[PDB]
Parts: sequence; C-alpha cells; structure tokens
Amino acid sequence: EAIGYGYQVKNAKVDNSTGKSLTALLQLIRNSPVYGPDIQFLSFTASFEEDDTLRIRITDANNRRWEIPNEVLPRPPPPPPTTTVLSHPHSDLVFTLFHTTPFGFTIYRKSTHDVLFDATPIPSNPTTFLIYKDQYLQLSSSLPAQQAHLYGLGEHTKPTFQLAHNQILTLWNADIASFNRDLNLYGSHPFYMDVRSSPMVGSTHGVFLLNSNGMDVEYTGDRITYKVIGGIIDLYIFAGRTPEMVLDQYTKLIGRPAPMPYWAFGFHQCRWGYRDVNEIETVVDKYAEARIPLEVMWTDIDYMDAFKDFTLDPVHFPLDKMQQFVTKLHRNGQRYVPILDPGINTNKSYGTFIRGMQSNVFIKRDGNPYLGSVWPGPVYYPDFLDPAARSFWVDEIKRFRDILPIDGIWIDMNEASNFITSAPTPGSTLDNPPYKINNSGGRVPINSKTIPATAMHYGNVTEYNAHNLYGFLESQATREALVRTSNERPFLLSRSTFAGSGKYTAHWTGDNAARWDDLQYSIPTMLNFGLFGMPMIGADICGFAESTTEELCRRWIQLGAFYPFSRDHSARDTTHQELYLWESVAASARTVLGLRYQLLPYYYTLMYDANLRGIPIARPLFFTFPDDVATYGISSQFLIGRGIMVSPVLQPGAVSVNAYFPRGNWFSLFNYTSSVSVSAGTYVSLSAPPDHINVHIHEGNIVAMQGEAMTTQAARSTPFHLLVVMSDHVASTGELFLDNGIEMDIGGPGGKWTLVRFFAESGINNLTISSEVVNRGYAMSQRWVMDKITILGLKRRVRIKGFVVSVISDLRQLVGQAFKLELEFE
Ligand SMILES: *[C@@H]1O[C@H](CO)[C@@H](O[C@@H]2O[C@H](CO)[C@@H](O)[C@H](O)[C@H]2NC(C)=O)[C@H](O[C@@H]2O[C@@H](C)[C@@H](O)[C@@H](O)[C@@H]2O)[C@H]1NC(C)=O
Ligand SMILES: *[C@@H]1O[C@H](CO)[C@@H](O)[C@H](O)[C@H]1NC(C)=O
Repeated sequence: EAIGYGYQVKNAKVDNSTGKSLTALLQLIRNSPVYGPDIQFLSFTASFEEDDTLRIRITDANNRRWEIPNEVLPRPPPPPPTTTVLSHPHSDLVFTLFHTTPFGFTIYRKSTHDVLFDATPIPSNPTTFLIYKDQYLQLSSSLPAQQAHLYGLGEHTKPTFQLAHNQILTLWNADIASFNRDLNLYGSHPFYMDVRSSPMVGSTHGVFLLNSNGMDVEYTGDRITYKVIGGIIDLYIFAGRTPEMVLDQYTKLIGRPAPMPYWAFGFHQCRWGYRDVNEIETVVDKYAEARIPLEVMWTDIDYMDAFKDFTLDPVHFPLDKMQQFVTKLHRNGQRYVPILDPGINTNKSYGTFIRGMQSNVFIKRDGNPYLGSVWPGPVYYPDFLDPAARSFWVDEIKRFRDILPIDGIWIDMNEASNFITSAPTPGSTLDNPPYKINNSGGRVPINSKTIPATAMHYGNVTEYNAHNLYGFLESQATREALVRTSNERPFLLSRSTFAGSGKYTAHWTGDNAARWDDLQYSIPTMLNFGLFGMPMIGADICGFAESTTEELCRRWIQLGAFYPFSRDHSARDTTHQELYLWESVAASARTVLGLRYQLLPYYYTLMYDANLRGIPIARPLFFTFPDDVATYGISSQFLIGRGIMVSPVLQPGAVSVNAYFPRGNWFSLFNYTSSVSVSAGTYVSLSAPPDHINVHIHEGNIVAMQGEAMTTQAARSTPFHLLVVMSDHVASTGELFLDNGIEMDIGGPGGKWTLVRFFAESGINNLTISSEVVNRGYAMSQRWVMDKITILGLKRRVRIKGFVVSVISDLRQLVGQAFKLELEFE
C-alpha cells in the first residue's frame, strides 16, 4: 500500500474580528494500514502571534492530543483551484491554503513573494503529503535547492555548520558520545534557520516545530520532511528578515537566554578521576604557579560517596576538608561547581532515597518505581514533571548546600541515561512504535539505554511523549533550587536539553574526543546552540575521551579560550591535560586567556545582548555579513559579537591557516600593527605559529576592554581600555553593559545597571570619540575608569588638541560619565 492518502479541505474560514485568524476542518481521504491509525478529522489553524510570526497548528478535531505543557514552555494559546488566504497589513508573511486533493499550504513573503515554506503536495507522491496518524506525523516542504541554506535541527555532531544535503536528522535525547558524527545526541532542537542567497540576498527566516516527540527530519536539498512519532503539528514561522531578527523572534517564543554571572566567563577546570581533595588543591595551586587564570574548580562524580548525589566520599573528600577548600577558593575570588546525576541510588541507608520514596517523587512503570542503572548501581529517577519531585529536588539541594557551599550546579546524564535497556512491554506500540526513528543511526529502539516509553509521569503523562523534556525539566528545577538558596545569579550546566533550555542553563558539547576532527566539530555545534537560544556553550577543552597530545591541546586552548563557556575537562582513563602540564600549552594559555579576560566586559555585554534579543555571543560570520554568500558555508571561523573574528588552526603540523575575510579592514587583537585589508571578501593564508591564534577585529567597531588578572573579581577593578577601529565607510560604534552582577533580572526596571554606548567618527581634519550613558542613576554610582584609548584603522596619526596606531594615555575618565573627546590629525 501507499504510506497514506492525505487530506481534503472540508471547510475553511477567515476567523476575523479585530484580529485575523484562519480556521479549517480537514478530512482524511482514505485510511492506510501502514504506520497505524490515521486521524480522520483534523482541526487546522493558521494565526499570527506577532506581525513577524505565523503559527500553524494542526490537531485531531475530535481528541485532544499530547502537547508540551504551557507550564513547561509558556506561550500564547491557540486561536479560538480554490484557495483560502490569510494576511495582515503589518506582516510580511502571507499564508495560503490550497483546496487540492490532497490539500496543500504555503507561506510566502508579501514583499518579494519568495516562498518560505511550501507544503503543496506532489499528487503522485505520498512522501510529500500531510499524513497524520496517532504515532506518525508527516509534514513536508519543498525548497529552492541551491538558494536555501539551512542551519540547526540539533543536537548532532557535523563537520559543517550549514546542513549538508541528503541526510536524515534524528531528534531523540540519548547518551551518545558527541565524538560520533551524525548520531542523535543528548538534546533535541526542532528549529532550523533558512538563509536565502536569492532572490534577495541574506533574506532569512526561521521554522520551529514545537513538538517533544521523537522524530526524523529528512533533508534532501529540494525538500525537507518531518517524520514525527507523536504529538501534534505546531509549526511556527519567524519572518526574520535578518538572521538576528529570526533569533529574536524565536527566543521571544521559547525563552530568552538566561543571564550568566560574570565569573561564569572565567576559566573552568574539571577532571573525571581527581582522587581526593588534596589533588584538586594541588591543581589550583599549580594553575596559580603557572600564572594561568583559573576561576572555577569543578568536581566530578569522584567527590560522592559511592556515586551518590548529596554525599561526600568520607575518605577522599571529607566534608571538613571540602569546606576548607571551597572557603579558600572563595577567599581568593574563585568558585566551585559540583556534579549531580538524576538517578537516585536505592540504598536503604541513604537519606535522599528515603525522602524521595516518602514524597513519592519517582518515575513509575507498571505502577512501581522504574529501576534504572547508573554510576551508583540501582537507581530511581525523579519525575521532574511532578511538583512534589521539584520540591524534593530543591530540598535536597538546600540540605547539601547548607553543609557545603557551592556556586553552581553541573547536571549530567539527564537524557535520562540508563546503563541498561529494559524489556519492552508486550503489545505496547509505545515501546514498539510502528515507525522507527533512526535512533543511533541504526533504527535502534527508542528505549535503548534510557527510560522506557511506557514509564509514567505526573498527570498520566507517558515517557513516550515527555522523554525529550527530562533534562529541560531538571534544569528548571535545579535553577530554581539555586535561586531559592542564594540571591546570586545562578549558574547551571546541563547535558541534555530541549528548545527553551537556554532560559535556564548553559550546555557543553558533551563526550567529545581528543581528536583533531572534534576540535573543528566544536565550532558548528557552538554556532548551532546560539541558534537554539543557548548561547552559553562550549566544548571540553583538549577533548574529553582519549588521551590528548601537546599539539592538539595547544591548538585547543587557543580556540577554546574564546568559547562563551571555557572549560578544560577530561575522562578518567586518559593522561592528564591541565594547561600547566606542557610549557608550550601554558604559554599559549596565558596569551589567549589573557585576551579572553581583557574581553570579559565584552563577553558580558554580549551575554546582556543575548538575554535582551536572543542574539548569540559566538555568532556566524553571516550574522554580521549576511549579504556575503561566501560566509554561509564557513564552518571553521566564527565571530565573537558583531565584529571580532576568530580563525583557528584546526590541522596538525600547520603553522598557517586559510581563512576567509569579509570585505574591509581587519586588525589583529594580538598585534595592532598586523592587519588584513581586502577590497572584496576572500581567503587569506594567515600566518599561525605554534603559539599563535588568529583573532581579528573589523573596522566600524568599538570594544571596551579591561585588564588581565588571575580572577574575574580582580579583573573588574582594573582600568578600562577603549579600542576604537575606524572605518572609511561608516561611523564606528560599540556598547558596554555594566551591573552589580547579581540582579536576577538583567537590565530590568530594577535599574542596577548601566548601558554605555560609544561612538567614533572622522571629519576631514578632526576626529570625535564620544559616549552616551543609559541609567546614569546606576552609572553615576560606579567608580569605573577609562585610562586609555587606542585608535586603529587610520592612515594618519591623531592627537589631543600603511596603517597607523594612535594611543591616548593618562585619561582618568569615569566610564559612567558621558564624554566627548576631540582629536586632531598630524
Ligand atoms: C550502597 O551504599 C554502600 C555504602 O555507601 C555501597 O557500599 C560501598 O560501595 C563502594 C563502591 O561504590 C565501596 O568502595 C565501599 O567500600 C562500600 N561500602 C560499604 C559500607 O560496603 C553500596 O555499593 C554496593 O556494594 C559495593 C561493595 C559495590 O559492589 C557497589 O558496586 C554496590 O553498588 C551501595 N549499594 C548499592 C545498591 O549501590
Ligand atoms: C607585530 O607585527 C609587526 C608588523 O607585522 C611585526 O613586524 C612585529 O615584530 C610583530 N611583533 C611584535 C610587536 O611583537
């Protein structure tokens, strides 16, 4: 038989009133034995949530089906031949319903008529049809093959940021090592960005399927097809038209990226396998002696008593010694983060287990607590959809934190990971679904090495439907536990994630390997997570799995010192890879972390931007240069903020690197006399000696720097150096966000912040550098000082009343005080 026969439009109307909407009723043409029971009647709605966002919702007309709870991801509620057209006056998006047999729909741009999403079926081809079965949702759109450039649909390791043609991307949260290309990993993000090179270059939109079910997405270049194993179609189209606007629109829906504390941008050190407190103290001492900045010390499962949460190995990590250690860290302006797994060991003498059982907090199967296996052995999983489990979690964290101070939480293994696979429930189409997603690249059963689909959650909810939300839900609860036990802005690192997770947590690429391939892979992943609203992203520096090498680690710390989230972490069965162990690595580290720390106020500003507008910290070249199609395909370079570009060496033995430069003038942040000038965008073979990493700034930008220091605390009290890069084509601008570093609600009406804007422009005989201040209230309260300005991008020197570098010293200017500084040429 045919997979399905599709739907006809039974009726359709424009809802109207003050706010336009489109309601239709769809009817199944004919039933099919393949993939299970067809939903016979569908309710179809198209509606505008904002001017710039169109929502397509397709549900069973006669039965409520699974939807991501509004509590979990709050959002505006659903609305209450021949064609039916929907369009507002202030929207660029036009929706059309085609009463063909089977039916069709499209979304195009009012202005350019450029078709964004084209779900018109090819009558002879059911793979193009809308098919809607209880455990098989099929939705397909045609694409302009060469013109459509697609990004996202996480979480997968790929050598390219831009999605290659002709693949299947599987979304199903799984404990699969990120050193594996292509395979579905820890998180699921059913969002893609579609950048069009033509007809109007750089014109971008976003497409989001708000669905937590397992799915395959097939992308063949001229076509994209969702094949989903449950829930509903809840499809959102974001108008863009810039990439930054798409992410603004997307994060407006799924949640704005969480603020991060300033210290989170410090350098982080971890290792699986640190044997005792004395060892971690030694590591900290050795970082210090190496004059390598270290902000945060981390402890992996080693610290626990027999792999049990909320406990301390009484021999190797005794509480008194641990409290002394953390106290010393804090005294030195340093911080501490421990790991927590979700699995609660079933030990009878374990208080956490006892309290968990009392509050009935655990995920069940066939009416009994589901018995998983992880590091501690037999475990029970807290049901984070259960409010009682959330309280329990908060309470356990309170208890532990009362005894041992912590500064953040690392939540791991929260897919949820399971070292065993349970037997399927006989007869259950949930544990044995009619359509097999391409789990682990092998149509592996979904229940593989996780919690079975037939397991149950609060509100009679099946793991089948909720599985992809587990880590996300643990993140919510964990953040809340931190917020409820400290007034400081919290910090959370999560392995498993879902769309919206960024509102709560940072993420890292997981179990990567000490391989050159992986070094490179970190860049697309990093960029992807920006698109996913999770800008606080990074990869284990020098590689998690496998023993690293001096050269690899050296090149890794170089690159990694610019990850928003910068952590050295390693697996236990490997040679040690702390940065002080090789001299060449240490030297690189001091140089690159040096620059990172000088850039702290900038990264913090970028974090501010991210929370405000969803714009990622580490961004693609095409975010700043969308009109330059050469940048779409770049996967080995990236921007930090608007106009700084990092161009890493990603090959062994290489002492140069072939790097794309967009139009204009670019200046090395490591040596201002080094520059690159290209009249049109092109590759340049940059010199890249063993100790050197290429980092350049583009003309038209101002970045406010501060000084190097062993801690971020110390760094905040150093003088500001303003770096002004002049452009012949446009005024230079820049921005600096400052606050007390705890306001839970960043940049809020609470007002404990300032935004300083810088401006710079050349006259024919003079040069003006100036600043504007917002929230002078808070600004006038702060003792920040600018003592130096450096001016790049001019071919003549300037003074107070081939390229050259001008430097204005001894300024003694308060940052919080708006200034206008007049300079003249020589
Ligand atoms: C329940 O907790 C017990 C004490 O915390 C665990 O026993 C211990 O496990 C340690 C290794 O994880 C071992 O070095 C300790 O000496 C030992 N302590 C005692 C008092 O026996 C127990 O772990 C189980 O039994 C041990 C010996 C190993 O076989 C583990 O793999 C087992 O998990 C914990 N029970 C469970 C069910 O995990
Ligand atoms: C910096 O760059 C200049 C110009 O390319 C070069 O000649 C110089 O020796 C470099 N090193 C420095 C300033 O340490």
